Amino acid sequence: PESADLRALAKHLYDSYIKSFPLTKAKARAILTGKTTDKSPFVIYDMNSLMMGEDKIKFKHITPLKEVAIRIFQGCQFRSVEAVQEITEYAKSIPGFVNLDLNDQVTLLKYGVHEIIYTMLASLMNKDGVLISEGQGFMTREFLKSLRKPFGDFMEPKFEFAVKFNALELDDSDLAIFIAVIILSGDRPGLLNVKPIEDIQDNLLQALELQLKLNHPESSQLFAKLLQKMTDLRQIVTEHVQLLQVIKKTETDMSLHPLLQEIYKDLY
Amino acid sequence: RHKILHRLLQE
Ligand SMILES: *c1ccc([N+](=O)[O-])cc1C(=O)Nc1ccccc1OCc1cccc(CNC(=O)c2ccc(CN3CCN(C)CC3)cc2)c1
Repeated sequence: PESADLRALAKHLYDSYIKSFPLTKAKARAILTGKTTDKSPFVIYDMNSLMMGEDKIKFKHITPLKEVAIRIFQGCQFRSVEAVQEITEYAKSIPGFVNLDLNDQVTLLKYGVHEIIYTMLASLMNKDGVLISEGQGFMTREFLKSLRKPFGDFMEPKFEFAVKFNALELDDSDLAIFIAVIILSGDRPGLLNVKPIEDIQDNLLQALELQLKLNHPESSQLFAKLLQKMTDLRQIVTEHVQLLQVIKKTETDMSLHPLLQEIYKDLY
Repeated sequence: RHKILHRLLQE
């Protein structure tokens, strides 16, 4: 009945999610578990294995024009920039999003992308590390932790969030709707027209609720657990944003990409 | 301004 419209929304978002994000959670998991006919990712657990992995992961393709912790961070930065492009394209596919006031689209993306980046990282992560370079590399958690300050502390809170978030066991079809809900948050600072945002989000949440009922019938109040994580994640992103503004000012030899600057300026 | 974001959204 009304369920059917919600199911079609879910499916439309899935299809556009698949087009927008080349590396899905399914593909990432296939890789992390070895349930894949492709070669196993090169493991980077220290300085020397980074040097050894450079061909497999194409690490020199980051800087066609430095210190290690900086080089790793620039790699992370490179992908983040592309993540913002993917998130932005996906946002345009959300019914109603592009009819919003253009300053509101910007505001929604500006605050939303970091929250989504955390969920994207979770798909790429286990307890011990993160998939990099389109699944061709695996950088260990302890190697990232062992980097000098402030770089040593950058990735770890995302690892912490990921292990908890991954216990929910969402798939791509869930994630597609969850991500739509994050973007269309009517309580972002500086929004002009809260109402048409909340109207869309209301439909997305209903879609999310039904999706989780149907896709995870054995998981009682997964919806509730999911919304609580979404709130936790806002709080967490505040500290992520702080650390970058710190790094931008305190590290001279590292250039922060202009797009990333746009999204960190005047934020919390 | 958010010039790049604007560009990504409009195009
Ligand atoms: C990291 C640092 C800073 C920010 N920031 O907002 O200022 C963001 C991030 C970040 O979030 N990263 C991020 C977001 C979403 C998804 C992934 C992601 O990251 C992945 C990651 C995390 C930690 C370290 C790395 C190191 N990456 C690399 O070394 C790397 C090497 C090569 C490439 C691409 N290269 C090879 C493949 N070719 C096909 C293209 C050229 C990319 C990364 C990554």
